Amino acid sequence: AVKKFKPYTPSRRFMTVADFSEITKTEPEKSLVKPLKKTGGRNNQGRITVRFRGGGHKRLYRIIDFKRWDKVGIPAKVAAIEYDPNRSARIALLHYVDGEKRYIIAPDGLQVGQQVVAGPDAPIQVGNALPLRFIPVGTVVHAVELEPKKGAKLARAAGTSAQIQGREGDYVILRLPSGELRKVHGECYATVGAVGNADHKNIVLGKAGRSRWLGRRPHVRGAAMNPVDHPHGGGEGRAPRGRPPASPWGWQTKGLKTRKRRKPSSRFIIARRKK
Amino acid sequence: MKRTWQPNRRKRAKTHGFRARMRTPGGRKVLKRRRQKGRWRLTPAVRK
RNA sequence: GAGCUAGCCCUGGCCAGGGUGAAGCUGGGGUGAGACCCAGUGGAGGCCCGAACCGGUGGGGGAUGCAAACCCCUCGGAUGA
RNA sequence: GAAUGCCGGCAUGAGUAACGAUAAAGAGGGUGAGAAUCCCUCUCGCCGUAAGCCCAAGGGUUCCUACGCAAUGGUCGUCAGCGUAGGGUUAGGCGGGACCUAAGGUGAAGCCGAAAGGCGUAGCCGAAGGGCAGCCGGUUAAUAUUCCGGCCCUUCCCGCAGGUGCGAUGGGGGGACGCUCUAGGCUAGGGGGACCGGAGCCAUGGACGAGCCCGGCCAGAAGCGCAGGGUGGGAGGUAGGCAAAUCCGCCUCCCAACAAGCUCUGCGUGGUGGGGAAGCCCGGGUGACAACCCCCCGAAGCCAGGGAGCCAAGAAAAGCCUCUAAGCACAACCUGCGGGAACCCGUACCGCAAACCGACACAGGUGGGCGGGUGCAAGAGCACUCAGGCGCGCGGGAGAACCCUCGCCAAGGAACUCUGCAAGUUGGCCCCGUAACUUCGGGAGAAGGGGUGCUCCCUGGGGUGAUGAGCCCCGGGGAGCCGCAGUGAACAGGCUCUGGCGACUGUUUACCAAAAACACAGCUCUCUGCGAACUCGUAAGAGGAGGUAUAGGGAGCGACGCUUGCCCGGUGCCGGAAGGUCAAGGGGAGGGGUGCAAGCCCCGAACCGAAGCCCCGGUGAACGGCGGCCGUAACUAUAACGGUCCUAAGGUAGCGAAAUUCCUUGUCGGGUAAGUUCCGACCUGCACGAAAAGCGUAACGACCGGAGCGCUGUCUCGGCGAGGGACCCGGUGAAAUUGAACUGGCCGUGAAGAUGCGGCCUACCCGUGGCAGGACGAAAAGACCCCGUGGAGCUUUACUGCAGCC
RNA sequence: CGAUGUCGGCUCGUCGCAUCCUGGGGCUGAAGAAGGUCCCAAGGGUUGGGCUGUUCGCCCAUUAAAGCGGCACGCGAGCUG
RNA sequence: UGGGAGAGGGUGGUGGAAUUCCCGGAGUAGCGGUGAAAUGCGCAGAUACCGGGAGGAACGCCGAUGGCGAAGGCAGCCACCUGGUCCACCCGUGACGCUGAGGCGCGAAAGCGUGGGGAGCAAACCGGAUUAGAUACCCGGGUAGUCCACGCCCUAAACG
RNA sequence: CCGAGGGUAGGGCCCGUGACUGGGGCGAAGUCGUAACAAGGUAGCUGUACCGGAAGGUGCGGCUGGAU
RNA sequence: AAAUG
RNA sequence: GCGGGGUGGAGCAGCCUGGUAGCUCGUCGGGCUCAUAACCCGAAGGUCGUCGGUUCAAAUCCGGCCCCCGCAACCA
Ligand SMILES: [K+]
Ligand SMILES: [Mg+2]
Ligand SMILES: [Mg+2]
Ligand SMILES: [Mg+2]
Ligand SMILES: [Mg+2]
Ligand SMILES: [Mg+2]
Ligand SMILES: [Mg+2]
Ligand SMILES: [Mg+2]
Ligand SMILES: [Mg+2]
Ligand SMILES: [Mg+2]
Ligand SMILES: [Mg+2]
Ligand SMILES: [Mg+2]
Ligand SMILES: [Mg+2]
Ligand SMILES: [Mg+2]
Ligand SMILES: [Mg+2]
Ligand SMILES: [Mg+2]
Ligand SMILES: [Mg+2]
Ligand SMILES: [Mg+2]
Ligand SMILES: [Mg+2]
Ligand SMILES: [Mg+2]
Ligand SMILES: [Mg+2]
Ligand SMILES: [Mg+2]
Ligand SMILES: [Mg+2]
Ligand SMILES: [Mg+2]
Ligand SMILES: [Mg+2]
Ligand SMILES: [Mg+2]
Ligand SMILES: [Mg+2]
Ligand SMILES: [Mg+2]
Ligand SMILES: [Mg+2]
Ligand SMILES: [Mg+2]
Ligand SMILES: [Mg+2]
Ligand SMILES: [Mg+2]
Ligand SMILES: [Mg+2]
Ligand SMILES: [Mg+2]
Ligand SMILES: [Mg+2]
Ligand SMILES: [Mg+2]
Ligand SMILES: [Mg+2]
Ligand SMILES: [Mg+2]
Ligand SMILES: [Mg+2]
Ligand SMILES: [Mg+2]
Ligand SMILES: [Mg+2]
Ligand SMILES: [Mg+2]
Ligand SMILES: [Mg+2]
Ligand SMILES: [Mg+2]
Ligand SMILES: [Mg+2]
Ligand SMILES: [Mg+2]
Ligand SMILES: [Mg+2]
Ligand SMILES: [Mg+2]
Ligand SMILES: [Mg+2]
Ligand SMILES: [Mg+2]
Ligand SMILES: [Mg+2]
Ligand SMILES: [Mg+2]
Ligand SMILES: [Mg+2]
Ligand SMILES: [Mg+2]
Ligand SMILES: [Mg+2]
Ligand SMILES: [Mg+2]
Ligand SMILES: [Mg+2]
Ligand SMILES: [Mg+2]
Ligand SMILES: [Mg+2]
Ligand SMILES: [Mg+2]
Ligand SMILES: [Mg+2]
Ligand SMILES: [Mg+2]
Ligand SMILES: [Mg+2]
Ligand SMILES: [Mg+2]
Ligand SMILES: [Mg+2]
Ligand SMILES: [Mg+2]
Ligand SMILES: [Mg+2]
Ligand SMILES: [Mg+2]
Ligand SMILES: [Mg+2]
Ligand SMILES: [Mg+2]
Ligand SMILES: [Mg+2]
Ligand SMILES: [Mg+2]
Ligand SMILES: [Mg+2]
Ligand SMILES: [Mg+2]
Ligand SMILES: [Mg+2]
Ligand SMILES: [Mg+2]
Ligand SMILES: [Mg+2]
Ligand SMILES: [Mg+2]
Ligand SMILES: [Mg+2]
Ligand SMILES: [Mg+2]
Ligand SMILES: [Mg+2]
Ligand SMILES: [Mg+2]
Ligand SMILES: [Mg+2]
Ligand SMILES: [Mg+2]
Ligand SMILES: [Mg+2]
Ligand SMILES: [Mg+2]
Ligand SMILES: [Mg+2]
Ligand SMILES: [Mg+2]
Ligand SMILES: [Mg+2]
Ligand SMILES: [Mg+2]
Ligand SMILES: [Mg+2]
Ligand SMILES: [Mg+2]
Ligand SMILES: [Mg+2]
Ligand SMILES: [Mg+2]
Ligand SMILES: [Mg+2]
Ligand SMILES: [Mg+2]
Ligand SMILES: [Mg+2]
Ligand SMILES: [Mg+2]
Ligand SMILES: [Mg+2]
Ligand SMILES: [Mg+2]
Ligand SMILES: [Mg+2]
Ligand SMILES: [Mg+2]
Ligand SMILES: [Mg+2]
Ligand SMILES: [Mg+2]
Ligand SMILES: [Mg+2]
Ligand SMILES: [Mg+2]
Ligand SMILES: [Mg+2]
Ligand SMILES: [Mg+2]
Ligand SMILES: [Mg+2]
Ligand SMILES: [Mg+2]
Ligand SMILES: [Mg+2]
Ligand SMILES: [Mg+2]
Ligand SMILES: [Mg+2]
Ligand SMILES: [Mg+2]
Ligand SMILES: [Mg+2]
Ligand SMILES: [Mg+2]
Ligand SMILES: [Mg+2]
Ligand SMILES: [Mg+2]
Ligand SMILES: [Mg+2]
Ligand SMILES: [Mg+2]
Ligand SMILES: [Mg+2]
Ligand SMILES: [Mg+2]
Ligand SMILES: [Mg+2]
Ligand SMILES: [Mg+2]
Ligand SMILES: [Mg+2]
Ligand SMILES: [Mg+2]
Ligand SMILES: [Mg+2]
Ligand SMILES: [Mg+2]
Ligand SMILES: [Mg+2]
Ligand SMILES: [Mg+2]
Ligand SMILES: [Mg+2]
Ligand SMILES: [Mg+2]
Ligand SMILES: [Mg+2]
Ligand SMILES: [Mg+2]
Ligand SMILES: [Mg+2]
Ligand SMILES: [Mg+2]
Ligand SMILES: [Mg+2]
Ligand SMILES: [Mg+2]
Ligand SMILES: [Mg+2]
Ligand SMILES: [Mg+2]
Ligand SMILES: [Mg+2]
Ligand SMILES: [Mg+2]
Ligand SMILES: [Mg+2]
Ligand SMILES: [Mg+2]
Ligand SMILES: [Mg+2]
Ligand SMILES: [Mg+2]
Ligand SMILES: [Mg+2]
Ligand SMILES: [Mg+2]
Ligand SMILES: [Mg+2]
Ligand SMILES: [Mg+2]
Ligand SMILES: [Mg+2]
Ligand SMILES: [Mg+2]
Ligand SMILES: [Mg+2]
Ligand SMILES: [Mg+2]
Ligand SMILES: [Mg+2]
Ligand SMILES: [Mg+2]
Ligand SMILES: [Mg+2]
Ligand SMILES: [Mg+2]
Ligand SMILES: [Mg+2]
Ligand SMILES: [Mg+2]
Ligand SMILES: [Mg+2]
Ligand SMILES: [Mg+2]
Ligand SMILES: [Mg+2]
Ligand SMILES: [Mg+2]
Ligand SMILES: [Mg+2]
Ligand SMILES: [Mg+2]
Ligand SMILES: [Mg+2]
Ligand SMILES: [Mg+2]
Ligand SMILES: [Mg+2]
Ligand SMILES: [Mg+2]
Ligand SMILES: [Mg+2]
Ligand SMILES: [Mg+2]
Ligand SMILES: [Mg+2]
Ligand SMILES: [Mg+2]
Ligand SMILES: [Mg+2]
Ligand SMILES: [Mg+2]
Ligand SMILES: [Mg+2]
Ligand SMILES: [Mg+2]
Ligand SMILES: [Mg+2]
Ligand SMILES: [Mg+2]
Ligand SMILES: [Mg+2]
Ligand SMILES: [Mg+2]
Ligand SMILES: [Mg+2]
Ligand SMILES: [Mg+2]
Ligand SMILES: [Mg+2]
Ligand SMILES: [Mg+2]
Ligand SMILES: [Mg+2]
Ligand SMILES: [Mg+2]
Ligand SMILES: [Mg+2]
Ligand SMILES: [Mg+2]
Ligand SMILES: [Mg+2]
Ligand SMILES: [Mg+2]
Ligand SMILES: [Mg+2]
Ligand SMILES: [Mg+2]
Ligand SMILES: [Mg+2]
Ligand SMILES: [Mg+2]
Ligand SMILES: [Mg+2]
Ligand SMILES: [Mg+2]
Ligand SMILES: [Mg+2]
Ligand SMILES: [Mg+2]
Ligand SMILES: [Mg+2]
Ligand SMILES: [Mg+2]
Ligand SMILES: [Mg+2]
Ligand SMILES: [Mg+2]
Ligand SMILES: [Mg+2]
Ligand SMILES: [Mg+2]
Ligand SMILES: [Mg+2]
Ligand SMILES: [Mg+2]
Ligand SMILES: [Mg+2]
Ligand SMILES: [Mg+2]
Ligand SMILES: [Mg+2]
Ligand SMILES: [Mg+2]
Ligand SMILES: [Mg+2]
Ligand SMILES: [Mg+2]
Ligand SMILES: [Mg+2]
Ligand SMILES: [Mg+2]
Ligand SMILES: [Mg+2]
Ligand SMILES: [Mg+2]
Ligand SMILES: [Mg+2]
Ligand SMILES: [Mg+2]
Ligand SMILES: [Mg+2]
Ligand SMILES: [Mg+2]
Ligand SMILES: [Mg+2]
Ligand SMILES: [Mg+2]
Ligand SMILES: [Mg+2]
Ligand SMILES: [Mg+2]
Ligand SMILES: [Mg+2]
Ligand SMILES: [Mg+2]
Ligand SMILES: [Mg+2]
Ligand SMILES: [Mg+2]
């Protein structure tokens, strides 16, 4: 439930914030944080390879458990729900009866105090992790592996989910957040429920400085540049595109598809995305 | 105003120094070339 | 060649004083319960005035200069991109 | 003899400009061959959030002493950061290393690349971050947390005693963290004292005083006291912390809970050891047996790893503690005490500057800490001033024009001008009061006004303390006094109305543009299913992201409000197992060369045969496009209406002489005495128009228009005054430029603008202050233009390639 | 073209006369007054403001009158911009 | 007190018919549509038929001249939460009543905001016809919207 | 001290007037169509929404004050 | 399909 | 200066490729209707802006002139 401000500065007029009302613990688990090496969008050559990055708040990286089939049958308790600055979802602290502590991304409805479990035998309950083949058709699910034992790759952003649509051989059929219909292997793990913090989309940044806090540096339009810089550069006064609208590198950017044709995973996609 | 020369011994030794020169085909050519010319100093002097 | 300059990374440092008085909280009124209203408290903000600091708006000077961009008056920002 | 030739030398401009901040000087006495300039004293002025003091960087002997003045020093020089010589930098505790990690760098394993080389986990390197043991005073010409004195402390080695399952590169805990706000108690620092110590002082009308002037501390082990930080104790179970574990994690039980206890800091006290003024007498000595006390103010610093709130969610590693593993338990480790041991480098001096960066002893630039007092509401602002430091390395005169910086001005008051440019005005604080409009925050310091000093009387609350005295902080009321004037000096908004553009705070052409440009939250299209797309790279490898469609890339638009129409013929992009074309390859009808011949060799039709293109569709917040001619209504005009041609379709709403309107100063209205600008309208829009967005919009703007009030030297129209120059004298002494020169006016002439030719006229020789009409004055081999089969950046459906992709 | 800076303003003038005014005239469809028109005359004079960068022009209020031209469309080693 | 009938309201869940789309099969020269046509769809394999899948919206028969609510309005089925109302007994309180300027709440559709959803339908819009014209009626398409959540709007032939 | 009033500054209500602009009323006869009254030749009216030279059209929902 | 006086 | 154009009453074909003027609308006559419109039947109307040339022959091809649209008028 996003929160509004009163117009006591120009920027506060539309600035919104998260309510943070699911968070129960406001410092991370020391054994589970490690330094996040900021990149600036620069690679090992020192070159900007992703433009307009840098200058955001310092962040510790909270280690996340994207396997969960690591500890089959060993139940855990949800000890807290915590802020994670490296992702849109909240993260949940798990206290395994093992005595082991791990983080997972926090599904919608997860309550501090309940218990979660992973495995083929796990009840179909919010927060439990099962192989895709043991989850009933129709279930809304998240943090889905894309290949057996390779780690949760799908549906991890705040409010997202995938829905199990049917089965076919060793493979189940999922509707991804994009609306794509893909075949994923049945032994791939997933977690009953949708990711929480669905109100994330409705946050109004509010002013320029907020983007700067997020490590987002000002983006400048091709149309504002010179021909040395960009296909849209130059012209006397303002100018329309004057050609098919293009990236800085010349490739068309309104409609031109870019997935590889002969990509092997094509055999397992049923329908390109929606809308 | 602030001018271009802002001396800094650590910078000078790291950038132009003997060991920076020897680490690199171009730098070893500088040394070979200043020897062949007979330079008294092969590398900028800096106190450390 | 990035000891100038541009961006980023790591680690430190700095921002006199004064003003405005958001949320929340407490109390009071209110109502079936509410919303909400009042007062007190509170101390938010690319908020306000103004040094340091960072600037460089207008004018005057300077013009084989004090200076290959400087001086004076004035003026912008000054918890933040 | 010429090349704006090259190198050198020497001229001219010229005894000219200048001698580097307008903070400022004067005199006496010394020294010496010589003194405005060196030394000393007195007087004067300047800085004092510095122009004083302390660190770091950079510099590298510049430090101190003696002896010098050729050159260096913008003059001088006996002086100096200059010349010669001698001296000077002392550490277990300060800084760095023999400790740790950060980005980054390097790099056993490993990967990649024609060579050179590029990567890469661990590891290693890497600091102004973590960690770690010294405080106060004395001493030298020059060093001092370094030497000395006092009082403290660390590590290593050996030993003694006591204690314990000892033992690590392994496990674990801790180290360990943001921004804003902030409590309690302290300290640093400061103010006052009728109290304490002190050489003295009584002036000039008064005061011998509860007078003036000066000073009234610093460090400190244990212990103690005050204030804080940190921390639960026990037992049982145990599958997790990549072996083990009694540790840690998890579960249960019992006790304990603002505590206490234990532990660790800060502050106070504390054996002890130090310091100690003015004044006076030559850095010293005396003062002095110096005194060393009370009250108040009080940090941003300390206790600290304190507390609260917030979102953008805030290093690592070692030291250290705990756990066990091989091992070992004669060892080994812990604790206490003792003896011994404790290496390398820096240390002078400048350090907002004459010693650093700017060619200079250069009005510029340079990070951190201290930065006193009073008054002005506060403050690091402003004036003065302390400690301390300076008067800026040419001076002396004169008192012109003109220039700069400054002060004042009769009457008028923007009449100045492109423009109120510039300069006035206003100005802090307290109180009264404050409009359209609005997104209800604001607009707002709106506007506009009143108050402001000093004296006396009365009195309310707060801090410290004691509930009081004193001190300190906020106020309240009454009566008075003086001046032209009470924020009496200094620092400190002129205001309103109305358009354009941009929502806003931000950003930019370092050094002619700060804007309406860029950015911006926000909106839409589009790509991307993760070994993502995209980007960098030959590659490996990276970024994306230790992210996963509520995410990432690309593009346009640019808060918000109300909106964003019609055209898919062309180009683009998306979709389309048909068809047409289509290269290599397959196929091999049928031909050819050669050989006596088996053969060897060549050409080769149909037919099969990708993407691409053709073809069929879709698609506009994809590139883009959104008509012409003729007529028609109460006999005016105009045209709701009609005809016809063309197109893919013919511009919708809204707006409009506009940042767009050519004709144009359109026309009408407003404002003015007068209005090419401005504002409001009209609509024949040369040539608005809907995300290269359309029309609005409160608030915002060193943006660009228009107007008014206030006030002014902007002006009528100029006058006077100040200082720094200009001028004269002494010192030092440039520059561009320069064919040579014995270098006048007119009217002609001349390559068409003549000091230089002709004719006339005028004119004794040489300077100084001034002014700029000429010397087609100087500067720069015109930057406009053309020329060159000269160059370079940029574009595309120019040509031809290449990467990349299919 | 190995450089002759370019509109307007300001400042400072100076010259020409095809004379705007003032002075002297002739003709008049000159009653007077006031004009018209031509002749002579360059001595002096020839205003302040609104608009626009403007020159020019229009306009306001006056005037004896509100002249026109040249001087590198006079004048940037004089200023403005 | 004990009973009753009902699409009264709210939440969650769930069932089948049909339309559309997609994949597979089988199959060929038309389908669709109208007053008649054309646009449109279809040999690139449509329509008609069979199997499978995805998804949205509305609930046939019962059904009525019926029921419920103050009105707007409420219809598959299930469960939960909840309002109104009638009846019998004649038990309890003893006028505690009626109305109601203001106020407060509710209030079809369309409409608006921020999300989501989107099968059918369909303003706008396009195309085919008709017509003198046809910015209509009819036909082929088709965007908001219709649906859900939350918040607004507060209208009506909101009528008996 | 109060004080008629004068003055400066900022507000509120009312009246008159204003380039132009909005629709309204009235004046017999023009131009364009034919929306309504009959099933008015698409039943009408309706609140709303979008559109169009004009009346009007269409969508959603409502009413009968609808014919047969 | 079929407008008007 | 460059490009296009002028043909019954209106708007358009024919021109390129010489012989042949055509389409819609309007105008006139007649129907239908009570009447008008619409609708149906039949008709008339252009010597092709103009003058000159080439040709057997010119709307057509080549010139001159007039007239109407459109583009251009830049460095200065
Ligand atoms: K040019
Ligand atoms: Mg808000
Ligand atoms: Mg609000
Ligand atoms: Mg939350
Ligand atoms: Mg760690
Ligand atoms: Mg990285
Ligand atoms: Mg690297
Ligand atoms: Mg990028
Ligand atoms: Mg970047
Ligand atoms: Mg993220
Ligand atoms: Mg989170
Ligand atoms: Mg799979
Ligand atoms: Mg968003
Ligand atoms: Mg961030
Ligand atoms: Mg941008
Ligand atoms: Mg541009
Ligand atoms: Mg540009
Ligand atoms: Mg470039
Ligand atoms: Mg290029
Ligand atoms: Mg390009
Ligand atoms: Mg372009
Ligand atoms: Mg441009
Ligand atoms: Mg343009
Ligand atoms: Mg541009
Ligand atoms: Mg274009
Ligand atoms: Mg392009
Ligand atoms: Mg897809
Ligand atoms: Mg600089
Ligand atoms: Mg530097
Ligand atoms: Mg260094
Ligand atoms: Mg250094
Ligand atoms: Mg360095
Ligand atoms: Mg550096
Ligand atoms: Mg290097
Ligand atoms: Mg080196
Ligand atoms: Mg080599
Ligand atoms: Mg040598
Ligand atoms: Mg070298
Ligand atoms: Mg640098
Ligand atoms: Mg600040
Ligand atoms: Mg601070
Ligand atoms: Mg205040
Ligand atoms: Mg308050
Ligand atoms: Mg609170
Ligand atoms: Mg601010
Ligand atoms: Mg203020
Ligand atoms: Mg000024
Ligand atoms: Mg200069
Ligand atoms: Mg100043
Ligand atoms: Mg400020
Ligand atoms: Mg010669
Ligand atoms: Mg030469
Ligand atoms: Mg030479
Ligand atoms: Mg020589
Ligand atoms: Mg020479
Ligand atoms: Mg010489
Ligand atoms: Mg000379
Ligand atoms: Mg001279
Ligand atoms: Mg000079
Ligand atoms: Mg000088
Ligand atoms: Mg000065
Ligand atoms: Mg002097
Ligand atoms: Mg003297
Ligand atoms: Mg001497
Ligand atoms: Mg001297
Ligand atoms: Mg001398
Ligand atoms: Mg002197
Ligand atoms: Mg001071
Ligand atoms: Mg030096
Ligand atoms: Mg000398
Ligand atoms: Mg000398
Ligand atoms: Mg000598
Ligand atoms: Mg010298
Ligand atoms: Mg000098
Ligand atoms: Mg020394
Ligand atoms: Mg020591
Ligand atoms: Mg050693
Ligand atoms: Mg290679
Ligand atoms: Mg290193
Ligand atoms: Mg260190
Ligand atoms: Mg140390
Ligand atoms: Mg000595
Ligand atoms: Mg022990
Ligand atoms: Mg921590
Ligand atoms: Mg941490
Ligand atoms: Mg740190
Ligand atoms: Mg923060
Ligand atoms: Mg102390
Ligand atoms: Mg004080
Ligand atoms: Mg165990
Ligand atoms: Mg400490
Ligand atoms: Mg003493
Ligand atoms: Mg501090
Ligand atoms: Mg602390
Ligand atoms: Mg804290
Ligand atoms: Mg690390
Ligand atoms: Mg033994
Ligand atoms: Mg050693
Ligand atoms: Mg030293
Ligand atoms: Mg300075
Ligand atoms: Mg400093
Ligand atoms: Mg110095
Ligand atoms: Mg220099
Ligand atoms: Mg000097
Ligand atoms: Mg003092
Ligand atoms: Mg003050
Ligand atoms: Mg001086
Ligand atoms: Mg003189
Ligand atoms: Mg001065
Ligand atoms: Mg005056
Ligand atoms: Mg006045
Ligand atoms: Mg005035
Ligand atoms: Mg003016
Ligand atoms: Mg102006
Ligand atoms: Mg200007
Ligand atoms: Mg002032
Ligand atoms: Mg004042
Ligand atoms: Mg007003
Ligand atoms: Mg108001
Ligand atoms: Mg106003
Ligand atoms: Mg307004
Ligand atoms: Mg308001
Ligand atoms: Mg005021
Ligand atoms: Mg006084
Ligand atoms: Mg101010
Ligand atoms: Mg802008
Ligand atoms: Mg702006
Ligand atoms: Mg706006
Ligand atoms: Mg700001
Ligand atoms: Mg610039
Ligand atoms: Mg520039
Ligand atoms: Mg430059
Ligand atoms: Mg600005
Ligand atoms: Mg820009
Ligand atoms: Mg903006
Ligand atoms: Mg938007
Ligand atoms: Mg979007
Ligand atoms: Mg690349
Ligand atoms: Mg990564
Ligand atoms: Mg922009
Ligand atoms: Mg509005
Ligand atoms: Mg198109
Ligand atoms: Mg197309
Ligand atoms: Mg097409
Ligand atoms: Mg175009
Ligand atoms: Mg086109
Ligand atoms: Mg007529
Ligand atoms: Mg008439
Ligand atoms: Mg419209
Ligand atoms: Mg107009
Ligand atoms: Mg406009
Ligand atoms: Mg225009
Ligand atoms: Mg115009
Ligand atoms: Mg014009
Ligand atoms: Mg006019
Ligand atoms: Mg007027
Ligand atoms: Mg007009
Ligand atoms: Mg565009
Ligand atoms: Mg444009
Ligand atoms: Mg601004
Ligand atoms: Mg501005
Ligand atoms: Mg004005
Ligand atoms: Mg005025
Ligand atoms: Mg003056
Ligand atoms: Mg003077
Ligand atoms: Mg003389
Ligand atoms: Mg001399
Ligand atoms: Mg000299
Ligand atoms: Mg000669
Ligand atoms: Mg001569
Ligand atoms: Mg001469
Ligand atoms: Mg002469
Ligand atoms: Mg001539
Ligand atoms: Mg001549
Ligand atoms: Mg002569
Ligand atoms: Mg001659
Ligand atoms: Mg001759
Ligand atoms: Mg001669
Ligand atoms: Mg002669
Ligand atoms: Mg003469
Ligand atoms: Mg002289
Ligand atoms: Mg002179
Ligand atoms: Mg001259
Ligand atoms: Mg000259
Ligand atoms: Mg010349
Ligand atoms: Mg000249
Ligand atoms: Mg040359
Ligand atoms: Mg040339
Ligand atoms: Mg040149
Ligand atoms: Mg030529
Ligand atoms: Mg050529
Ligand atoms: Mg040639
Ligand atoms: Mg060329
Ligand atoms: Mg690509
Ligand atoms: Mg020239
Ligand atoms: Mg020359
Ligand atoms: Mg020249
Ligand atoms: Mg007369
Ligand atoms: Mg005259
Ligand atoms: Mg004018
Ligand atoms: Mg002119
Ligand atoms: Mg004009
Ligand atoms: Mg007269
Ligand atoms: Mg003249
Ligand atoms: Mg000239
Ligand atoms: Mg001329
Ligand atoms: Mg001319
Ligand atoms: Mg001139
Ligand atoms: Mg000039
Ligand atoms: Mg000029
Ligand atoms: Mg000149
Ligand atoms: Mg000249
Ligand atoms: Mg077919
Ligand atoms: Mg076929
Ligand atoms: Mg669907
Ligand atoms: Mg009874
Ligand atoms: Mg409603
Ligand atoms: Mg018809
Ligand atoms: Mg909508
Ligand atoms: Mg009076
Ligand atoms: Mg009708
Ligand atoms: Mg009808
Ligand atoms: Mg009809
Ligand atoms: Mg319609
Ligand atoms: Mg019909
Ligand atoms: Mg009619
Ligand atoms: Mg035709
Ligand atoms: Mg033709
Ligand atoms: Mg023919
Ligand atoms: Mg050009």
